Amino acid sequence: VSRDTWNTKNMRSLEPP
Amino acid sequence: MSNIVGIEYNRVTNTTSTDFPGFSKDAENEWNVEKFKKDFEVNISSLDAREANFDLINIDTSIANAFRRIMISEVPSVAAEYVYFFNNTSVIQDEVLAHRIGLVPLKVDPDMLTWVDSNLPDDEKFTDENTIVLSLNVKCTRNPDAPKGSTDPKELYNNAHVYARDLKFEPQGRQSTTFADCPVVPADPDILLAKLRPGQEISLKAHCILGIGGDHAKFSPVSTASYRLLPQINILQPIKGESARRFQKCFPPGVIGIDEGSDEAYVKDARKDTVSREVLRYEEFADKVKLGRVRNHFIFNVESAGAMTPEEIFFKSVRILKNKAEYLKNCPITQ
Amino acid sequence: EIALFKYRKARLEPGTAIGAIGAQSIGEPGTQMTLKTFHFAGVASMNVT
Amino acid sequence: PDREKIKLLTQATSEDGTSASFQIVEEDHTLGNALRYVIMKNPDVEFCGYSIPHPSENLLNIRIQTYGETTAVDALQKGLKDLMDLCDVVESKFTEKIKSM
Amino acid sequence: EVAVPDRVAKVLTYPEKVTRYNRHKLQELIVNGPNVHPGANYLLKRNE
Amino acid sequence: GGGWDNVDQTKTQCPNYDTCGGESAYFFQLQIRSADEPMTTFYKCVNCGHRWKEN
Amino acid sequence: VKTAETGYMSRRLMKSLEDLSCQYDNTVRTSANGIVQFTYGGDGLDPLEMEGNAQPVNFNRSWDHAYNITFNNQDKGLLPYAIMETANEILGPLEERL
Amino acid sequence: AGQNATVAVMSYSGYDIEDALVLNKSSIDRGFGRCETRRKTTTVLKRYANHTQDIIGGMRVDENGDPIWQHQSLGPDGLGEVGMKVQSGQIYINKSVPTNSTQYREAPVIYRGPEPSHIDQVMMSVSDNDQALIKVLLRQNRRPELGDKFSSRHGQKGVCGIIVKQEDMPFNDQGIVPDIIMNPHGFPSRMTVGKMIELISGKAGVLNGTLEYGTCFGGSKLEDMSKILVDQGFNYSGKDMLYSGITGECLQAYIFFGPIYYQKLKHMVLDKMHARARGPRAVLTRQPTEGRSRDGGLRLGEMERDCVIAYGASQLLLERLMISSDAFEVDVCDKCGL
Amino acid sequence: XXXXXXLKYICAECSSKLSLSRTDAVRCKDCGHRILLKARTKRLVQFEAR
Amino acid sequence: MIVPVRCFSCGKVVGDKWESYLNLLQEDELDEGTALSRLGLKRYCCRRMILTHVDLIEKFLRYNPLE
Amino acid sequence: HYAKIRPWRTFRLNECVCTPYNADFDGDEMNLHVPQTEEARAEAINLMGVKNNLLTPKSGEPIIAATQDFITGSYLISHKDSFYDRATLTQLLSMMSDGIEHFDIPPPAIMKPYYLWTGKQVFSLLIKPNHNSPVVINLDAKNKVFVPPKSKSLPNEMSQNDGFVIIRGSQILSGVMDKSVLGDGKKHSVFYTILRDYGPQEAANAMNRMAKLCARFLGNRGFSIGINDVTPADDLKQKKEEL
Ligand SMILES: [Mg+2]
Ligand SMILES: [Mg+2]
Ligand SMILES: [Zn+2]
Ligand SMILES: [Zn+2]
Ligand SMILES: [Zn+2]
Ligand SMILES: [Zn+2]
Repeated sequence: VSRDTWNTKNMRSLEPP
Repeated sequence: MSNIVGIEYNRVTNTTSTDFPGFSKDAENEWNVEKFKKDFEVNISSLDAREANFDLINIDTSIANAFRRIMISEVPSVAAEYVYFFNNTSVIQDEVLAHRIGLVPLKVDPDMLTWVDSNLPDDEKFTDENTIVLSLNVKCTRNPDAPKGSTDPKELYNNAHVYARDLKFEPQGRQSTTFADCPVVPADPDILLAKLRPGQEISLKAHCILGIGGDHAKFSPVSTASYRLLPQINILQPIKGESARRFQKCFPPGVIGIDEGSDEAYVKDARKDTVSREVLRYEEFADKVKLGRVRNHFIFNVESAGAMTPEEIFFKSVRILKNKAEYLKNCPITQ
Repeated sequence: EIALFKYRKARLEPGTAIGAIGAQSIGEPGTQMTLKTFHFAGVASMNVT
Repeated sequence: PDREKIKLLTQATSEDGTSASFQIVEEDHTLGNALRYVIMKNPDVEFCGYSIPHPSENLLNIRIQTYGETTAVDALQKGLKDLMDLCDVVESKFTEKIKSM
Repeated sequence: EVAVPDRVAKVLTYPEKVTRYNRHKLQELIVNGPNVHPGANYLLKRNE
Repeated sequence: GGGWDNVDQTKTQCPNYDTCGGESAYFFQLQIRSADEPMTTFYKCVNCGHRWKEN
Repeated sequence: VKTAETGYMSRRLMKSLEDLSCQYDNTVRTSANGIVQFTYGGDGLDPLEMEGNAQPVNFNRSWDHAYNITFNNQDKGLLPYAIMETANEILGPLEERL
Repeated sequence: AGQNATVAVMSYSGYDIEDALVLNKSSIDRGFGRCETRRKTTTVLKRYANHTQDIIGGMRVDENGDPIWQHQSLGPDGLGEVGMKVQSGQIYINKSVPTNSTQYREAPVIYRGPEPSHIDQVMMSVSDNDQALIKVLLRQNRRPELGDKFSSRHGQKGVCGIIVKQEDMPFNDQGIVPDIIMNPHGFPSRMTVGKMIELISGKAGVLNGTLEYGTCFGGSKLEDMSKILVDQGFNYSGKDMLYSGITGECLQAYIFFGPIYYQKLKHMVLDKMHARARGPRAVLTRQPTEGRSRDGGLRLGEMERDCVIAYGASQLLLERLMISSDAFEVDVCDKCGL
Repeated sequence: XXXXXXLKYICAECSSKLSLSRTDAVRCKDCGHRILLKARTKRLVQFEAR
Repeated sequence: MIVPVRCFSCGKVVGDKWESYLNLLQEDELDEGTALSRLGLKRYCCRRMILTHVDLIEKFLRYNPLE
Repeated sequence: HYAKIRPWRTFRLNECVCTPYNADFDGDEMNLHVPQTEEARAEAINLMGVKNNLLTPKSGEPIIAATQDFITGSYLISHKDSFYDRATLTQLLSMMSDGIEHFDIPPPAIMKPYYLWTGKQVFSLLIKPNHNSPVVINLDAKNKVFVPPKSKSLPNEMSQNDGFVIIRGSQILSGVMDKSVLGDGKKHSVFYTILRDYGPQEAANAMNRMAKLCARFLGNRGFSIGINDVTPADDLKQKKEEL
């Protein structure tokens, strides 16, 4: 916990289909 | 009033914002950052692999509810969408079994998959960037042992219980490399998918794709994302003696304490308080206690279904709200 | 002006199926009334239907 | 260039702006309420409110009426940008708290 | 108003005669056909 | 005569309150509606003798 | 019992009163052109259009509506007789028409 | 026969007026109110006095080897394959009847369903009179949809007026979201106090881990259930402070919130939706047929005719009672009216 | 890369695997049971996981 | 029939708790309420999911036709 | 009716028009006929149209009007304890319309310490949303629960409860929005007066406005019934026992 994953992982799933 | 939601015996009062210019002659509380920036606070009470408890202090109800709604129904997650039954001779129907598999949450990281394009023919729609393939091959046989007659069906039959852990990840194409360090498993391996008897067999594979909780619940990534306004208990006049013990028994065990010496009751932890307003039915604390809720203090409790960490779920919800605002701002307005 | 306009508008229009309208206006109430005569408890009057 | 996302409703629009209805597709109470709150925090806005005309349609009509200072379109743009800035503030605070713990 | 299911609207029809005022609309409905709702199930030619 | 004192009044204002100031009504309740529907109540104003069913 | 008796009185009275319609000379006649009422209700008024208590006009509501619609604090109120002069100027053409 | 729905008794969305119920989408997604119907079709291959009998041979293919669409799920034996889906128009029993009951005329059993079914059982047997007997079981999963009927053990029935997303539902401090919302207006006139007591007793029972009793003239006392509710942090009367799911703010009234046993009734709108434009007619009267199975029309009876007359709509009378029911172009002699 | 897709009878009581030859009987061969059920189809059946 | 995977109201996974609940009731017997609380079923919706489940699949499996 | 094509399998209708049909959404099935000729279609929509038949022909009283939840929501909005800030008021008006109607916001009833509008102002805006609307309504009505004023000589709007409705120029000056002023059978009804003074279209516009407003308002406000609503008080136990 207490570790950022949004910074290091590019959010592909958040793109509009 | 004045930012405090009123908890009365028969009604709730002061439930709206009242923090805009035009509420009063003092046209204050007009929007600006560097006021919201200095006012707003985040207090993370606890963080786990699946549950997060954090406070959003000095934020509006509409924004907090937007985050909650996006977490529930707009953060994408991976769930089985199509189940292909090669063989199912169990007592559970194929549609029921497919629904159960879809409800099984998969410990596969989103943003490692691409949204399926619906405008493609079924033979070119599913790619290795779009889909996870899960196989399931279970057959029941009589156990070649001699235990006590008619015992439980665990040492009596082989593979009598089908669990979510029996769903096998089948990498396709480049998934053999990208998923090598993180093989796809169900977040809850011990989900009882099916029970079946000797001679019965389930053989299937399931295609798991990104999806939205608003579309189907199986895609929702939170077993519950919710908040609650921070309770506020105001002891207007001192309560002492046996009356203090009676007053203390009207709240959850650790909510308000009894001072030693001064002997007066005092509010020890209002965060532990569920607002049952049990004090408001006794007529001896009617003028001695005021129950409230801080309207702009939100105690968020985010519990993940298993696919992503709750902090990531919340951050994605904030990102989604920002991105829809940004996309709408960039869109040209059509006549 | 308002009163005269309302009185003029209140006149029955030619072509109206006034007989059918009256039949339904008298019979539709006849569906919500009991066949049996139900009286207030304590009237003790002659049992006129 | 999305020409179908947001539409000015010309029938529900005043002369020289200051009053307009915008139809936004594929949006619901989530964006509607937050946008309405942010817009209502604009001193020039005298009327903000949204409605989902029917549950069977992924659609949202948001109404803005201002005074003479700005137009409804400008009020909507300012509200959207302020919503983004709010989301940035929340993201920064949450990220710093997550890192610290 | 009454809300009508699209399924029963695809079978319940109105016999709209083609005039100079609605020919384009009825052409679009014929192109749509009987399987998408803003469409048509039957055509009766003038001379048939 | 009449034994209306031996009937169950109630606290209701009849529709003809613009003619008489009646706040009472002898009543009886019958379920002339279906089992899925609730019960129907009948009234009779004591100030004018005007009857009406409030359903 | 009510369900069983629904559609009986209405049907019977319908068979009786099917063909009674208002004529263009304000008479209610059978389909055989025989007069049942020389005027409907002895009034000629549609029960659907009666704002009052079986009367066409609600005088009090109409008066209040006229007062509010024509209200003007910068207007001169008539004398009691001038009100009646206006009333008898409007009514009396119609009264002596009959 | 039922399920313990989480119920919030409150006015909501305006789609719950008049017994109508508000059902939670994503409770339906998770299997709430999910049912299925199984239907059997029975055909006998009867022998005849000419030593002939019906047969179930068939399953003709196209040149590419694949069966024709009518025979997509039919199997080599001519009887539909277990597990295969049958859409409307497909054959699952390909019965051929002799033409001199040598030559066989097709009399196959064709699936006529608005929604597809799945063949889940095909039974081949004989009766006591030495005659072939084929029974096919068709199953069909059913999602609770708009218009499906529910009831709650207290005569409070109603159809689903609206299906709403979970995030649109009101929620409590723990995030509990009702599966069903029922109108408070159904209570005051029906006086089903037993339903409120059931809600409180069920809430106390779920929080206490014990199934409660609502036995006639007895059951679990209301005060003990209130004691359980208070001891677990809930209001004694089962009214919780909820937040609006669409605004997020506290609801100004406390909402009756708890579990109620809800039964899904056999009246689903999928079996009631009927619509006829034109089709089968009874030859005797040349009027549309009488049943939803035969695609019959709706009867405009004497009462509806009287209503239309009372409206004064002569042309509508003509259109409904002649033009759209039975319009015959007869030849009449002017001399003798024959 | 992409990704593509993915006459036995049963005795009602003894659960034996029957294969009915052309016009033989409708009876089980091991026991005399007269009720036979078709085995599940061997081909693929696809379902929505909803 | 068989325990639902998820709570109808919450969406919390309860299909992995049926067997542990049964073993909590049988081995080292607990009350039903404390057995539910020991499994993390805190909310009353998730509680009723397990408390009211009728395991009909075991009865159905007694009529297994593929013995 | 005018057809509106929708995705589900039911005949949906506005609950305001359930009373003439006597329908109660509990498995009720209704028959829909499509007239096939132009003359029959015009006759249907001009003689049997819902807007042309808001009054029963047996008495002339309105029969298409507010049903239960619409009445309760109207009463709760117009309740004398209802005060709304500008944001809540504008959201209420947007829900009342479809977010496509211009509203002239009147001065608030309370100007110090806060700009607060009453629910009666909300319903005044329901009747007459802006100056371009011609619906100017004047009305005196008694609510079904009307306790008289404290004194015999005192006028009717001085009732101890909000039992007398005064509307002057489409402005609700007193009295709650009730069944007797928004429901059936009353010729002092708001919708009856709008009909008789300005047309079926105006009356239907007001009714649709109210229906949308209530459908969106009751759920967000919260209205519930519980066992505590039917639990007698402790003193009633002793009083009833001895009586
Ligand atoms: Mg009923
Ligand atoms: Mg009914
Ligand atoms: Zn009276
Ligand atoms: Zn002749
Ligand atoms: Zn056998
Ligand atoms: Zn739950």
